[PDB]
Amino acid sequence: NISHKDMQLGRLHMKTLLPVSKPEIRSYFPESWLWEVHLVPRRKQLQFALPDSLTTWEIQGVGISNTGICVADTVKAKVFKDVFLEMNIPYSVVRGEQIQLKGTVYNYRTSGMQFCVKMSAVEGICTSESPVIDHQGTKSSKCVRQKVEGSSSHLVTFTVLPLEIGLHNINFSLETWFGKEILVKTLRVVPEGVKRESYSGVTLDPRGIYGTISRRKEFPYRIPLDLVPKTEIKRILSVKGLLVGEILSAVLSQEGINILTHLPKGSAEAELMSVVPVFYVFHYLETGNHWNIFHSDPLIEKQKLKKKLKEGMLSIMSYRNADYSYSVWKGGSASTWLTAFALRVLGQVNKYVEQNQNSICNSLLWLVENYQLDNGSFKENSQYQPIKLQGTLPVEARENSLYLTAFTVIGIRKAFDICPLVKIDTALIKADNFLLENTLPAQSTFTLAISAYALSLGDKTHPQFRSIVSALKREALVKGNPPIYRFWKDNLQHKDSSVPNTGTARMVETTAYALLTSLNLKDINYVNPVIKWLSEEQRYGGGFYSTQDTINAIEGLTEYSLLVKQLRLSMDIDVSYKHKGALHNYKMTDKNFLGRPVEVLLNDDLIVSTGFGSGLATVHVTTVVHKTSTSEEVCSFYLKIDTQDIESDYKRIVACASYKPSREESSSGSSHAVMDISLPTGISANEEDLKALVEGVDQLFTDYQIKDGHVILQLNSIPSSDFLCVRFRIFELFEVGFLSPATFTVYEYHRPDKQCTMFYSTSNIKIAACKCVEADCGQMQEELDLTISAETRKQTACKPEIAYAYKVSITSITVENVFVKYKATLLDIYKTGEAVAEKDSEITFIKKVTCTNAELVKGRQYLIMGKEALQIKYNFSFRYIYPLDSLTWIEYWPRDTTCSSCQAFLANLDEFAEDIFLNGC
Amino acid sequence: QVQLVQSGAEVKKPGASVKVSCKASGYIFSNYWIQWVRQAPGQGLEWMGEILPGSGSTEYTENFKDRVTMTRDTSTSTVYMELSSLRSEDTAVYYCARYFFGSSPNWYFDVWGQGTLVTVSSASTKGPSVFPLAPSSKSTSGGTAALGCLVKDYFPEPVTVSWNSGALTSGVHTFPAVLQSSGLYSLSSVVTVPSSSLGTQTYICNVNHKPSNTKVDKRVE
Amino acid sequence: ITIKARYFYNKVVTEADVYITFGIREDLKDDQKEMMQTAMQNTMLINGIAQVTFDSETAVKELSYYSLEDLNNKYLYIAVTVIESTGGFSEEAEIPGIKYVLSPYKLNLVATPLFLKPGIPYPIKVQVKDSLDQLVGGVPVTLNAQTI
Amino acid sequence: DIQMTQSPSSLSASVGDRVTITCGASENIYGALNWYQQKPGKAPKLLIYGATNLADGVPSRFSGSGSGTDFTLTISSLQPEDFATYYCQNVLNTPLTFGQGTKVEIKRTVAAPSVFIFPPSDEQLKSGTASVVCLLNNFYPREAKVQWKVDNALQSGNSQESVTEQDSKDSTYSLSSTLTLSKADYEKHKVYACEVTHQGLSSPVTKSFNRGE
Ligand SMILES: *[C@@H]1O[C@H](CO)[C@@H](O[C@@H]2O[C@H](CO)[C@@H](O[C@@H]3O[C@H](CO)[C@@H](O)[C@H](O)[C@@H]3O)[C@H](O)[C@H]2NC(C)=O)[C@H](O)[C@H]1NC(C)=O
Repeated sequence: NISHKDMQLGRLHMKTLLPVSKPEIRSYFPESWLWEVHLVPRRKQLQFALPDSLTTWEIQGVGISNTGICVADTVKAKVFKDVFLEMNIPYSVVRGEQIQLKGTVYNYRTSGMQFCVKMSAVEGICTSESPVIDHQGTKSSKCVRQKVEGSSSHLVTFTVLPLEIGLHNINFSLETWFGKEILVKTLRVVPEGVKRESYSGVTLDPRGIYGTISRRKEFPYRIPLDLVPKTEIKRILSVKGLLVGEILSAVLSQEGINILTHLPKGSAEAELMSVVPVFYVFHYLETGNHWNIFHSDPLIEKQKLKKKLKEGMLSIMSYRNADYSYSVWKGGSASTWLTAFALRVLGQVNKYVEQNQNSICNSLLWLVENYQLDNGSFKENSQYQPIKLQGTLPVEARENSLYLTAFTVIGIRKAFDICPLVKIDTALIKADNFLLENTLPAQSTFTLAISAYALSLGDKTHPQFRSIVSALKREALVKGNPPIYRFWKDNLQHKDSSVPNTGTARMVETTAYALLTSLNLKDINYVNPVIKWLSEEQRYGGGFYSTQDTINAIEGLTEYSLLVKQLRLSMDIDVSYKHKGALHNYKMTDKNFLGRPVEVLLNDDLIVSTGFGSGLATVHVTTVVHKTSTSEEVCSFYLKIDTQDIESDYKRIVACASYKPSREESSSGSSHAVMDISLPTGISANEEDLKALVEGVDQLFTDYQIKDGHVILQLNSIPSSDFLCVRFRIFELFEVGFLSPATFTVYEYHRPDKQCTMFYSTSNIKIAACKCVEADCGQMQEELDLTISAETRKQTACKPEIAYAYKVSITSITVENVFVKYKATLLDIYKTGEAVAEKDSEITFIKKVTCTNAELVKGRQYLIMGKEALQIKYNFSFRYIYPLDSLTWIEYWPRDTTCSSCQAFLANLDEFAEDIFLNGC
Repeated sequence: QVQLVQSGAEVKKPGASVKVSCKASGYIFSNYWIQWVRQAPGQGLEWMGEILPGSGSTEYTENFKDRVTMTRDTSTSTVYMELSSLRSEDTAVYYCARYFFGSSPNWYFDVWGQGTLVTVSSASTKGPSVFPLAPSSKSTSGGTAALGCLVKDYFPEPVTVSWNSGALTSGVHTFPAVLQSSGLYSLSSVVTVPSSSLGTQTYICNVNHKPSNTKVDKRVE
Repeated sequence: ITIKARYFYNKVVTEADVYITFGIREDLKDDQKEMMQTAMQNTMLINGIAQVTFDSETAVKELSYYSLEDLNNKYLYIAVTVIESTGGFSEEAEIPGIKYVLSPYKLNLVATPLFLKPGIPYPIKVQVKDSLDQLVGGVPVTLNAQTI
Repeated sequence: DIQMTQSPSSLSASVGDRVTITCGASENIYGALNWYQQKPGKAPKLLIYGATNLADGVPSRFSGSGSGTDFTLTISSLQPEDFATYYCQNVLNTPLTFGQGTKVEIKRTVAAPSVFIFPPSDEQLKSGTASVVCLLNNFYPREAKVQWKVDNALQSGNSQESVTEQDSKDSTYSLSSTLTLSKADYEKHKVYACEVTHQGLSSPVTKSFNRGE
């Protein structure tokens, strides 16, 4: 019965005294400067320039000498500007969107002032005006003069729209009567559709020490079917001189340590992974005594990398609770799993950096005595489900307990030497026995592999252990005779021979645990195909698909490079395009193998060749593209998302998903999962709603973050039974129009291979469309007949821009991502251009959906003259596509009917038809 | 090009709101401000206001605050003006002008309107009365004698007066009017001739009042 | 009390509904405090400024210790919460404490040791400061004494 | 806020004279001042802007001096186009303001006024309104002294004058006086006399009309 008065009064009363308070700060102060220390002989001068900030800078000083210490009088310096102009530019805008940019002009002047603001039109942006006047001597954008009062602030907007992809320069002129001031700003224009990355690796061993010689590889130029028009393909090439050379380059070549994946940082796991590259790099450097690579001082780099290491280790301390138990999320219920994982981290790091021994002991004790069963198996504490396992409910729970036990055995084994203890050794024997005698009834190669590694770090003389070893060796998968590649899968009922040749996070995990087991058991002749596979399965960033696979895979690679003695690196390398000319050639030695990653500029089939030399050279090429459709992909989730409106009142967004398990999977739901919602251009979301969906005991999601206009959530499990929905209000920041759809993606965290993607939007109707709305898209001539005469159509038809002129019939109309694809069958040919148009083939046409001028009717015959004939290559075939411009000709074709005007129309049309079919021009 | 059209002369009562508009032609309408200014007759002029076409932004003088209304129409490229609760002393000549904001410290009033004469209604409309003014016998000394006609008790202005229907274009003077206490005017129109030409000749004073639709002829002897 | 809600630099907030609360605090390092059951309310901040007045007597005595001197060397905690009428944005702000001081003056001895010497005149040099710990002259000073 | 005043009200200028007109403001506008002129009953044309620069189509005969809170305008030689009313303005602060106007005295001379007397008529006295009209022609300067005599009665406030602008022939003014009385108060008197005193006239000229002859 309360109105909206008490409604907010209640939450205002309950905000306080239930909690004590929360730590946080609403202001930000950047890195301080002038921290230098100097020796002054009674006189010194240091000149420099101030930062751009409106700030009172208090510059104070201290000094000491053999006399003592002296406090210099604090000097006051305040940077201020009375007339200042702020400019708001969004992170990213997609071409074709009519977008107004708003900006705020502020004035501190005593009294009122009037101003003007000029927009600088850059050649790839229609201003809806094109105000630039080149008529007179000095060119300007004109202006709308606006006024502001004294010490006031006024808003000014400008409506624009991009054309070229990524046109980054726009100028703004602020003009008062006192004069002018210039503000340069950048505009990000991003391709439409969705980003997708294809990875092609190759390993180089010209000597064939490791079982094959490879001097060359060809990565072709493959255009995707759904690729967005007017968008070129991105190619990045990385050439490094060792199996781990790409990781080392990830640490050293880029000063800041880059996240190896695009996965979100929310979980404590992702914070733990941030120290992995620094650690393993340190391991290879110190153990093999390879520090000689630095031309600079080696020891300085030892202290720098050691410091990065310690900082990365203390990075995850925030998730540690009061009992030294580590929780998967901040303040959440601690999980035995993540605690064991962190115990493995600290257990390995304690070699080169001594951690707190007491804390380690307390953690081990907590997970050991806190959660363990009477048979030695381990029970998971929190509701966190690390992975989904094959088999029905008894098989899935049994397999899950097996996986958790093997995992915690791995962790405790790695860290045991820091705090050797009677009790933890006893429980180690318990869980080890459970693994030994319950693993042999094998179910999936995943669990068998992880148990094989856990038991591999323990006693290696057990006959049951060697039996598990013989079975996992029985499950191997090999490519080539003699063995070239070797890896593993999930083999339960999958014992049929199938290799889709698609890298799976789960697959890389299984084969990784197998490899580590081999490295500890030291069977070398068995290993080389596996490292041959993983070294070519790596990405440019040095990271693999997921976290769990990447950690163990990197440890395997590093230990391999540290066991078998690396060979001296001497190679003459060159990359060149097949038909096109040659690109940069790498002459690579032990000194510079870290050289720059080079992007492949030209579009051609790529070929890499090497002369005779020794060593192991990793060459990886990653390829970024955009495409318009998800219809080809493999969707693992029911997805539905839409936008409602409420009753001040706002707009609402709701997304929903459900898990679609495979036949081997059970109905228990999904594992740790992530929901990414791309926000359309110029509309934000309500922080308070998500913060409410997270921060309390009923939490529907464990963590939320907003990154670069993306709303990303994490959740323990996605139920297969019904739909789960996230719901939040949204805000319109500025007026947008003809906005392009955005992406809604859901995937499993530890195996992104299971994912589903979807396009979504707020809502769409027609705008009026007047000023520069249609950009060179389409024109359609009127129905029936006009003053248009067949010989004028002869002028336009044989026009050298026009390649082809023929009439066709409408077959199909498909709407794909703001772009219209018309299937049509040919009718009568007159003159064709460089492309061959066969009779009655099903061809395609493209249309920009924002154009209400030219539209097409279902199944009606039309006369078309196109200027351009476009081609695409599948490498086995070449398919043609016909663009539709505003310079292309479209005229309606009636069928045989006698309307009062029809006869003369068919007369003109046939007259032109036979005039041009005469090859007259 | 630069074309600004001004409304026609309006006559309304003391306190009845009056409307006057200005039309913009030849340039981009919504990109330049439009200014309204008032000249009271015979004395200085007072700045009234400005308006931004298409942003509708308005600002006024605080003396005339809440007496003034400016509106904008982009369809016809026109701007409208309304004055409520004005009075007889407000009525004056009103002009429109275009503010040109230069890209340097050059700020103009650029193109101007034709002006609108606005007048207050006093006793609605009334026709002129024309009363002779004759010379005398003994008051003319030797070289000079004057004769004329008086146009009185008329409304509204103007009154176009001629002599012999335009036959005297030189040596003929006419005095602008002055308001009476009844809401009427008194204006005089005379001509000077020697005493001999005054004695014998026919001078007919023609009085044409267009707004009241009246003509009065005067025989001056 | 005057509160100012602004956006960035000089940009003022237009329409706001503001709610204010008060409390009695023992010191500035105590994270708790005694809240006051009757607090001003629903004052609309217009053009980025709002003003209220606070009666210490009226808002304390009936709720708590009722004499103006009983609050000495004890602070006053203020909590302000502002909601934007147009956009629904809510934000908080606070003043941790304001010291209730009985006498605006505070006294301290200067250059006068606490030991008297028999037969010599005993100097007593007294110093007068304000609530800012700043010297204030022209202050009358009364010295009463008893000897044993 | 900010406003300015214009000086002087008028100044005497021969066809070849050199004259100056100034105005000054509340606060310093720096260079923000504009000058323009208006011909009677027409829209004013922009002459000087920024207190210095000359407009296109504006001859070089017009000079001006523009700095500070005080602004001046200089004409070295007057022209037939230079006879009008003048105004000064500031473009700077949000409330644009203006000046009080400037009148140009066209001719340098001292003329001799003409005094004529015009009693009412037979058609005029039938409606009950008698107007005694006194006439002054072609004098200079604009200020004149018109005094009424109706048998030792000077009637001021029931009489209304009118001033005509300069006749372009000789460039001198003209003035009329219409005394509006009823017909009941018009018959009380006999001898009517109008007296005119002028700068270029030493002896005030009186013209009379007799009633009852
Ligand atoms: C927006 O502001 C930028 C500010 O950088 C301006 O760009 C200017 O563009 C001119 C182009 O003629 C540049 O001049 C060129 O300099 C090179 C030497 O670097 C010389 O070889 C060329 O012949 C030419 O003189 C100029 O450096 C550059 N920057 C300035 C003036 O600061 C310009 O005002 C605006 N540009 C756009 C694209 O809107």
